[PDB]
Amino acid sequence: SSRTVPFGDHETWVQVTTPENAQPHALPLIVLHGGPGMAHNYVANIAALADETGRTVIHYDQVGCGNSTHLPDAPADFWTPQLFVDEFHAVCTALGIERYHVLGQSWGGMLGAEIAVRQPSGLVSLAICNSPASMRLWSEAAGDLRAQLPAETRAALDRHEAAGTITHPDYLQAAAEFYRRHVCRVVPTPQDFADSVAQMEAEPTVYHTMNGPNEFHVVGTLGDWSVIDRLPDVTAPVLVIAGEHDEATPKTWQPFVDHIPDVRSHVFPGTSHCTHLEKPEEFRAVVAQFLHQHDLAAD
Ligand SMILES: [Mg+2]
Repeated sequence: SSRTVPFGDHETWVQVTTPENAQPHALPLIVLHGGPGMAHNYVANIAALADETGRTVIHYDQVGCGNSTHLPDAPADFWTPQLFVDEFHAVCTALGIERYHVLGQSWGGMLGAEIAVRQPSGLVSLAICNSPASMRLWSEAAGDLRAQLPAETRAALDRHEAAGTITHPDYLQAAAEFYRRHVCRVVPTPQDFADSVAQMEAEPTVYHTMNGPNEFHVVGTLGDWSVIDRLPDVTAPVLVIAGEHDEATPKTWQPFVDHIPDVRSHVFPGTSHCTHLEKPEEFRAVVAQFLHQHDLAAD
């Protein structure tokens, strides 16, 4: 079931998946999508956790994308981590959720960290899935992964970027290969992922503004982003998930494991950025162990 909830003057669309056999003290899980502006669709399958673990799972579309209010006329400086933090708490309040687990994927994990560093009273645990701790590290990682590509594929990327011919078929092929190795290794791209991308391309305000149109580097308003100096303030337990071949390489998420006081990590072999799509059952099994551990602690 689904509805909109108020966030200021806007409407945030939420979806609630209830478990078939609700377990005692299994606290609700709020799933944060990435992009930004990608909508919930690509992380829809994480709702399987409701039946698998006996808890309620909540998805929503962050304001400005998907099924929520579109604001193409907002000034560019409207779109900030603080806005989405405020929205998050507005969703929890309207649904009457006091104590909760958060799982965020890509930008969703960045947003998860922004939520956590602020020490909200209701946060029981956070799962950061496939996320960098700074854009600086994210960019360094892109260069490292390009250095690891076959020489032919790297040459096409380097050569066409240098010339500006970034719609040449060689570049398009080489960029798609990078995507298939490091973003989503399932071919064809899962329809849930395609659906996120389609809605974003139809109305790309949030994604274009915050991430930007550049294939490999963030040139949008997130270009300078970092949460590293606030990570010592996280009081919630944190699980850091990444893929073996993730564009979120180990150096990108190292600050989370180095600076968050209560933290552990899990790296999935044979997966990349969209682990939840590439090995859905394995991904959810690891998440389920973490959620359960902290259900018990909260109780
Ligand atoms: Mg404008």
